[PDB]
Amino acid sequence: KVFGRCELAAAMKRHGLDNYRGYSLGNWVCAAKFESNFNTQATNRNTDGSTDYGILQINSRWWCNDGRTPGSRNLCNIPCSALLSSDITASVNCAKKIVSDGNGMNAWVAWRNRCKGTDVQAWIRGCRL
Amino acid sequence: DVQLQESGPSLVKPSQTLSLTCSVTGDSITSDYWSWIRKFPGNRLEYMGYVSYSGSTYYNPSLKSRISITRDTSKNQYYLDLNSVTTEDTATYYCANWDGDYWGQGTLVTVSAA
Amino acid sequence: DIVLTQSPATLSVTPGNSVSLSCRASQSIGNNLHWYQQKSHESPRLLIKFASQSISGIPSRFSGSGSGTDFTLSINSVETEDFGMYFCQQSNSWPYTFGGGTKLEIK
Repeated sequence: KVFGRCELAAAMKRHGLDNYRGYSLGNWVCAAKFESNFNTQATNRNTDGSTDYGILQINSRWWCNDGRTPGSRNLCNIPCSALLSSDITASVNCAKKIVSDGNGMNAWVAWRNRCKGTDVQAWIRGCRL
Repeated sequence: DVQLQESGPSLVKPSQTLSLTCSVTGDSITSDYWSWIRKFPGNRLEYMGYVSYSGSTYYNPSLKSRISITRDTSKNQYYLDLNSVTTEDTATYYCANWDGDYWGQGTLVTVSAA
Repeated sequence: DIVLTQSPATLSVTPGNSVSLSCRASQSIGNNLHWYQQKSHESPRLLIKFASQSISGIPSRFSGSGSGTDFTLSINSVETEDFGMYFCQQSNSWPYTFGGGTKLEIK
């Protein structure tokens, strides 16, 4: 599924990301835009054999188990396939654990490169929430 | 599967450092976030803090920075240190993973001059 | 800190009857509220995560609902094994905080 910008903003707000651990909603919408372009089925095989899955490109080396990555740790205690659903429940649950580490949203390279330091609020502006 | 278990002294003196250990069995401590929670008399629960995969820690300001949570991969366990304890620190201490799915059995620690 | 208030403090019910437990937050916490059950001489047990998400291994009679500042834990047809303490805990902001608990007893 490819979410519309406002559609994802409303969904993420419903999934409790409006002000989760100090991060405003715009951060999450912006992150999704640059990590997967709002596509829940997005996948990106990495060099180390790991793969980034879903709308928030969660990595198989540290967060989910896809059964094909070397030093997998499965910090989110969940199969990567669950992060490829049109239902963002699992991706949000795992993203919350990720951001709960001291590194916060810096875990998302695209967010760091294209969102951090920008007017992220713009990503939820002009939306019925 | 995973098992957690607290261990350490059940009786400590005021002003000393209270230390507890949580031994994890079934998987590596490097594969989750680890927490400490305590229950005071009167069913009052307080989240003490947790240490995440990167080593970063989050401590409840209520502890006024008297707390330290560390890990030891080789022994697959993590610890809780609480400095300058007072009778207000008497409680049942529990270790549990960040998700809340796995808990130790809990251990009562009483702070008394005797 | 985010303050969680639970009510009623105590609730007596006859097995077979249903009940609802309330947990209200001093400020919005989205869906970041987990429910725990705790029996004497025992550690807490997670019943519901993120306001309404089910937990594998928990009886289906337990359900959660709510968002923002108002949440409830419902038990459809209470059983004797359900008597004990119930606590809500928010994870929206650090420090995580717990409600004062609701005691469920046999009437």
